[PDB]
Amino acid sequence: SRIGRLPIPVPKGVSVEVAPGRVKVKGPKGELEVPVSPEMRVVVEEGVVRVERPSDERRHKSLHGLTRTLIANAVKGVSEGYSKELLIKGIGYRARLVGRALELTVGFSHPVVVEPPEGITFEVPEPTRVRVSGIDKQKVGQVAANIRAIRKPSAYHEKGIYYAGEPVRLKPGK
Amino acid sequence: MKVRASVKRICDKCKVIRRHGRVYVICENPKHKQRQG
Amino acid sequence: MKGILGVKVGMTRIFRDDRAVPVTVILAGPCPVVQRRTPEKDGYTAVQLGFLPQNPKRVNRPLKGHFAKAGVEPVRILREIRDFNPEGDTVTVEIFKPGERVDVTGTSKGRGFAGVMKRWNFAGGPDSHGAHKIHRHPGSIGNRKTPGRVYKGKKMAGHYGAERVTVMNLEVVDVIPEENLLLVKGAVPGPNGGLVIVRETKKA
Amino acid sequence: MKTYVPKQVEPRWVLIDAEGKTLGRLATKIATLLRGKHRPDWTPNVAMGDFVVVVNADKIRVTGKKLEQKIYTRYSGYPGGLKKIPLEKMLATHPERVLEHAVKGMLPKGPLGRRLFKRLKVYAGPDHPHQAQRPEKLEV
Amino acid sequence: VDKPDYRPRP
RNA sequence: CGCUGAAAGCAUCUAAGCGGGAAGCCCGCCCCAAGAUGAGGCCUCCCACGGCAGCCGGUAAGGACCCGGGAAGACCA
RNA sequence: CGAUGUCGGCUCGUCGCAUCCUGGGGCUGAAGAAGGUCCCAAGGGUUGGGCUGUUCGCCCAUUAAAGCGGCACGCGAGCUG
Ligand SMILES: [Mg+2]
Ligand SMILES: [Mg+2]
Ligand SMILES: [Mg+2]
Ligand SMILES: [Mg+2]
Ligand SMILES: [Mg+2]
Ligand SMILES: [Mg+2]
Ligand SMILES: [Mg+2]
Ligand SMILES: [Mg+2]
Ligand SMILES: [Mg+2]
Ligand SMILES: [Mg+2]
Ligand SMILES: [Mg+2]
Ligand SMILES: [Mg+2]
Ligand SMILES: [Mg+2]
Ligand SMILES: [Mg+2]
Ligand SMILES: [Mg+2]
Ligand SMILES: [Mg+2]
Ligand SMILES: [Mg+2]
Ligand SMILES: [Mg+2]
Ligand SMILES: [Mg+2]
Ligand SMILES: [Mg+2]
Ligand SMILES: [Mg+2]
Ligand SMILES: [Mg+2]
Ligand SMILES: [Mg+2]
Ligand SMILES: [Mg+2]
Ligand SMILES: [Mg+2]
Ligand SMILES: [Mg+2]
Ligand SMILES: [Mg+2]
Ligand SMILES: [Mg+2]
Ligand SMILES: [Mg+2]
Ligand SMILES: [Mg+2]
Ligand SMILES: [Mg+2]
Ligand SMILES: [Mg+2]
Ligand SMILES: [Mg+2]
Ligand SMILES: [Mg+2]
Ligand SMILES: [Mg+2]
Ligand SMILES: [Mg+2]
Ligand SMILES: [Mg+2]
Ligand SMILES: [Mg+2]
Ligand SMILES: [Mg+2]
Ligand SMILES: [Mg+2]
Ligand SMILES: [Mg+2]
Ligand SMILES: [Mg+2]
Ligand SMILES: [Mg+2]
Ligand SMILES: [Mg+2]
Ligand SMILES: [Mg+2]
Ligand SMILES: [Mg+2]
Ligand SMILES: [Mg+2]
Ligand SMILES: [Mg+2]
Ligand SMILES: [Mg+2]
Ligand SMILES: [Mg+2]
Ligand SMILES: [Mg+2]
Ligand SMILES: [Mg+2]
Ligand SMILES: [Mg+2]
Ligand SMILES: [Mg+2]
Ligand SMILES: [Mg+2]
Ligand SMILES: [Mg+2]
Ligand SMILES: [Mg+2]
Ligand SMILES: [Mg+2]
Ligand SMILES: [Mg+2]
Ligand SMILES: [Mg+2]
Ligand SMILES: [Mg+2]
Ligand SMILES: [Mg+2]
Ligand SMILES: [Mg+2]
Ligand SMILES: [Mg+2]
Ligand SMILES: [Mg+2]
Ligand SMILES: [Mg+2]
Ligand SMILES: [Mg+2]
Ligand SMILES: [Mg+2]
Ligand SMILES: [Mg+2]
Ligand SMILES: [Mg+2]
Ligand SMILES: [Zn+2]
Repeated sequence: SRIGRLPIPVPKGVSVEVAPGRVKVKGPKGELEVPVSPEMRVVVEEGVVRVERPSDERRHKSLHGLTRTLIANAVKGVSEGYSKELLIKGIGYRARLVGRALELTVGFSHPVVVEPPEGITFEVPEPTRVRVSGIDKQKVGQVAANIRAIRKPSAYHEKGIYYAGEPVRLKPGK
Repeated sequence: MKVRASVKRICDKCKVIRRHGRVYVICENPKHKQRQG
Repeated sequence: MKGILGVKVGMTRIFRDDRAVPVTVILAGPCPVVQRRTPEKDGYTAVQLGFLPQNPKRVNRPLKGHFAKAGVEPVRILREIRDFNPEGDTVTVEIFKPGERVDVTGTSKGRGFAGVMKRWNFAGGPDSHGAHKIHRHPGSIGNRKTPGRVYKGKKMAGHYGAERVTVMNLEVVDVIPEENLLLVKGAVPGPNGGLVIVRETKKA
Repeated sequence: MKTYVPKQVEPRWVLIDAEGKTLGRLATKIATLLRGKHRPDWTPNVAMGDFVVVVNADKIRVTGKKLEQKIYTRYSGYPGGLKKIPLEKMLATHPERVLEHAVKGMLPKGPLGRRLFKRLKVYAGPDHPHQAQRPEKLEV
Repeated sequence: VDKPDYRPRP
């Protein structure tokens, strides 16, 4: 039953330097700063980072898990990276890359152009599939949400922007 | 969203959540979504 | 944020593409810059402009000094335009091209002590049906014991006009540099002969 | 024998670094200094407290959710004329007012209390213009 | 709401 | 409505953190505004005059009075 | 009770929000358009007329809408009567 105590396997060759209230996580794909509570101790071991909590007080237990996972995700980010795929669905609906930017054709009277923020890379393998990639797990997931929101999945039709692996639940109309 | 003084689980998939000082009920069934008020 | 001082000369209409355009004609040029206000010196940025030449006989000594320090012949009016900083040592109508939109500030015509119907378009009282000596009166001014007073700002009779008014987003219809004329479409506060300020518009 | 009354005294200037101090509990001490009640010759009907210079007022602290929830209030006399400005914003726009407003309420009302508040000189940021007064740094 | 004069006219 | 996320191995918009989001709120526009006695600032002008933080006298820059007037105005301004 | 003028109208507002409209939103037995229902929202807006002393109400013609209340059933040293 526990996330804070479970150790963070750290592959070759990503580095983890601790500082009071932050840890820096470097890797093949860049750096990431994990702001982290003064109250938790982050502990650097052989090929392992661990986090330890001062007591079994509720707040401490809560900060504990969050902190491990925050670091664990940092670690994975700079090594493997992070990504989400979006499938576009429906007859008119298409994507294409205009330079580094993502242009969306989804049934509005105009196309929708999304700019990549620093750290995010847009990719369009087929035209009804978009891939958002980066080393920051939250940023990736966020930009994905942004893109998806441009045209939510309809309630009545397989139509709109869907996350990969997101189930189609429709309801009848008449 | 249903807004009421009595918030309860309606189906077995209903989940009671406390969020920003308020009681909600979240559920996969949208009808069951409630906030106390 | 260009601007200029000038006098309202009068209105007419011109014809432009088979259309009558009602215009006010403003004598604007030429305005010698006589001080620049700067962030280091003054704390903000703007240009004191002068306008219309004055008889030196009528310029007292403190004024003369101020003019002297600019190498500027004395002038009847000094007024600043904010956040404007012309490269020249002189501002003229040329800073406006026809088509541009401007804001014009004037001193409005003075109505003096105005009743409530002229000041605030109150409805006044009936003219018959029994109205007793109240045809142009304001009616009630309050409630009863609560609150027992009259609001600050309650519209009432009093002086009206001879006030600063700025009409906005007027089209520049034409500019005649050789005569320092700016032709603006519509109406501009105040009497003919009155001083006005023409600024680049703040609307988009 | 009648109680002693001080003849006019030369007023002491004092400097307080507000950074990180808790708004209300710094305020009461400022108030005391202003009244003059640290002085064994305290006299209630004359201004004989210290002039108080406070710096880093913008870095005052506040417990609980007050930044979001403490509302400062101004009535204009006009209909609808109650302005509500929250701590956050006040700090963000005129921070020295936050200390100022707190101390002011902890002074007596009346001519003298009004005068004492004039003896308080509060600054956001670490510096102040009262060097000519060589204000004595005070830990409170 | 019509209710009766409690005072007479002056 | 979210992202990321523990407590609570799952889940959770939240407990740490971040995002979107109203004709509404703050700014922005227009007008008043330093009696803002917390009486602000800038430019220019006068000057350190006689007799005994005070009184009396003559001036300086300047101002008022008076007059001719004014799309300013009840008088005043 | 050695007087706190009393319904309706006019005039002039100002506030509340349990919102009539306009803005934002959740659910819908929401395909769409249009609705219902609840939530946030008081910035602004909220028509002209026939009847009747009427407030109210009914009715005609429109409207985004034709909101409901407080202010001594707001307002007679303000008018009406
Ligand atoms: Mg290591
Ligand atoms: Mg240890
Ligand atoms: Mg249907
Ligand atoms: Mg029930
Ligand atoms: Mg059940
Ligand atoms: Mg759920
Ligand atoms: Mg003018
Ligand atoms: Mg007049
Ligand atoms: Mg009138
Ligand atoms: Mg008018
Ligand atoms: Mg009229
Ligand atoms: Mg009328
Ligand atoms: Mg009439
Ligand atoms: Mg009538
Ligand atoms: Mg009569
Ligand atoms: Mg008459
Ligand atoms: Mg009455
Ligand atoms: Mg009262
Ligand atoms: Mg006037
Ligand atoms: Mg032309
Ligand atoms: Mg005229
Ligand atoms: Mg002490
Ligand atoms: Mg300030
Ligand atoms: Mg008392
Ligand atoms: Mg979800
Ligand atoms: Mg999640
Ligand atoms: Mg569980
Ligand atoms: Mg939080
Ligand atoms: Mg938010
Ligand atoms: Mg979003
Ligand atoms: Mg925002
Ligand atoms: Mg609008
Ligand atoms: Mg001004
Ligand atoms: Mg002043
Ligand atoms: Mg001023
Ligand atoms: Mg004050
Ligand atoms: Mg001054
Ligand atoms: Mg005269
Ligand atoms: Mg006259
Ligand atoms: Mg009685
Ligand atoms: Mg009596
Ligand atoms: Mg009596
Ligand atoms: Mg009475
Ligand atoms: Mg009666
Ligand atoms: Mg009302
Ligand atoms: Mg409400
Ligand atoms: Mg709506
Ligand atoms: Mg619909
Ligand atoms: Mg349908
Ligand atoms: Mg709805
Ligand atoms: Mg609801
Ligand atoms: Mg409203
Ligand atoms: Mg209002
Ligand atoms: Mg209303
Ligand atoms: Mg008839
Ligand atoms: Mg009728
Ligand atoms: Mg009727
Ligand atoms: Mg009836
Ligand atoms: Mg409608
Ligand atoms: Mg009607
Ligand atoms: Mg009643
Ligand atoms: Mg009444
Ligand atoms: Mg009423
Ligand atoms: Mg009445
Ligand atoms: Mg009467
Ligand atoms: Mg009446
Ligand atoms: Mg009365
Ligand atoms: Mg009376
Ligand atoms: Mg009375
Ligand atoms: Mg009247
Ligand atoms: Zn359920």
